[PDB]
Amino acid sequence: GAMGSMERASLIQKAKLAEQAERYEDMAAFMKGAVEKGEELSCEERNLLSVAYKNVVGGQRAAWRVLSSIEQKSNEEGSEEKGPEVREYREKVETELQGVCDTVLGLLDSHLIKEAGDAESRVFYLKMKGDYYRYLAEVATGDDKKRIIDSARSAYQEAMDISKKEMPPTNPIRLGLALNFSVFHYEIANSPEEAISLAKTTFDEAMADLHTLSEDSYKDSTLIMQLLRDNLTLWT
Amino acid sequence: GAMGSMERASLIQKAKLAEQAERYEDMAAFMKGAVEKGEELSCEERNLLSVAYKNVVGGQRAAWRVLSSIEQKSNEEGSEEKGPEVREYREKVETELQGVCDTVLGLLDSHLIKEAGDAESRVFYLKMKGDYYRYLAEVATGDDKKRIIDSARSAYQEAMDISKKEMPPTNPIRLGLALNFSVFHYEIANSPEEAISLAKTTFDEAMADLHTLSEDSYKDSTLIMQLLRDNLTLWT
Ligand SMILES: O=C(COc1ccccc1P(=O)(O)O)NCc1ccccc1
Ligand SMILES: O=C(COc1ccccc1P(=O)(O)O)NCc1ccccc1
Ligand SMILES: [Mg+2]
Ligand SMILES: [Mg+2]
Ligand SMILES: [Mg+2]
Ligand SMILES: [Mg+2]
Ligand SMILES: [Mg+2]
Ligand SMILES: [Mg+2]
Repeated sequence: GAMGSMERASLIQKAKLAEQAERYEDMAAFMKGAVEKGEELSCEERNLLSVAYKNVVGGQRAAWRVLSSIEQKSNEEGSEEKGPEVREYREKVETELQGVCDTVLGLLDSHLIKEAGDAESRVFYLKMKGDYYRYLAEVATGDDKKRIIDSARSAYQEAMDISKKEMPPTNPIRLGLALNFSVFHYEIANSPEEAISLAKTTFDEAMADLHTLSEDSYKDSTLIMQLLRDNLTLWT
Repeated sequence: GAMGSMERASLIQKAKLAEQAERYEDMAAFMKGAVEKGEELSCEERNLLSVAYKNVVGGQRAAWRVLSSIEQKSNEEGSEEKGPEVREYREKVETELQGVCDTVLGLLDSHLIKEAGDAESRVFYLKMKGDYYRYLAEVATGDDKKRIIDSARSAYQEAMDISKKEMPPTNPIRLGLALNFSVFHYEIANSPEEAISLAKTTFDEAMADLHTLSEDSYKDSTLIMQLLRDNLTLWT
């Protein structure tokens, strides 16, 4: 552990500085170090962890998509062969992406999830587990892919079950979970009808609970409701 | 050398793929490997080297500026102390930036510059040498800073002398060199009058040579002339 000699609070402070500097690889390493101190994470600290790795893996996913599309064009009728380079480099990026996902999943399994007893922390971590298996699924091929997809589905489902019992329908954690599980259904599981039904039921049940919220909470919830509606517009 | 086992042509191909994927750290490592094969670089290959390291160091400069400004606020009248973290992290980024600059300068010195006999390659490499000493100067403090500034000035000046003898006034390499040397004068050397005079003389002498150019070359030259005029507007 390269961050083993740095104070937990210093790691959190530096993660925040790295976010400001848009240094997301540094931010992720600092938050990994904070997690490995072994104490539970606060709401703010959980969000820092999520922001850091979402940005890192997002860059890798974008690059992998560019490279995979070049690779697929290179393996089409009428292409003159270029040799192994495109495949090799896509494999390099893919391997780096898988390693980031494995790192996050390792943090959740050792030992964030098992110590998370409150609904807000447990749903948050289980949503993350679903997300990073979903990113693994995006680059997986074969039976391989089926066990990874089922791991994503299981994590999302446990998170959904808890959120429906323990959180109101406008809770932003609950809404963001349903948003991402709906994307899983549409993009990974080949279940567009399940995706649309989940996004619609989630939107409608939040709409009916908005009257209970303050102005600030209303803004938080309607923001994510708009993302659900954007997807339904794209999907229907 | 981690790229010692990869073919030169494969390194160039992968640099181009990395550019497409906006993976500039990879692009720079691939081009470093290509340079270390020991053969001279073509015009296209020189541009790939420059693009890669400009993007890498640009990210570091942007982050260093964010962190240094936070550090300066933290050391002002009325700030409550936060401890060593801001300084430590700015120093980390600074050290990483200096290492990238040192790497580029090492490639130029071993042995790109000494083998560059044509005006287009020699001016290109000497401009690069001025640029990466200028980036070192931006974070340097003290006497330290004076020797680094003089190294930047010397490189830019040798490049200017060659470009004035060997290239027409609209040559994009010559124009980009004059642009960057003018920025050196304004931002590093505390010589705004020298900056303005150089940018104005460079613009006016290119304007008078535009009639000699094709439509495509006219577009290339006027693009950089606009950058010179943008700076003069900012500076006067
Ligand atoms: O189509 C997508 C999906 O985005 C969404 C949308 C809604 C919820 C979650 C995600 P997700 O957790 O990010 O998938 N693209 C995102 C992307 C892809 C490549 C690089 C960077 C970002
Ligand atoms: O003020 C500048 C100077 O830009 C110019 C302008 C004209 C010529 C060269 C440069 P330069 O070789 O890039 O300095 N900002 C650039 C920057 C700073 C931080 C991060 C990324 C980019
Ligand atoms: Mg301690
Ligand atoms: Mg693979
Ligand atoms: Mg249902
Ligand atoms: Mg060979
Ligand atoms: Mg220093
Ligand atoms: Mg003069």
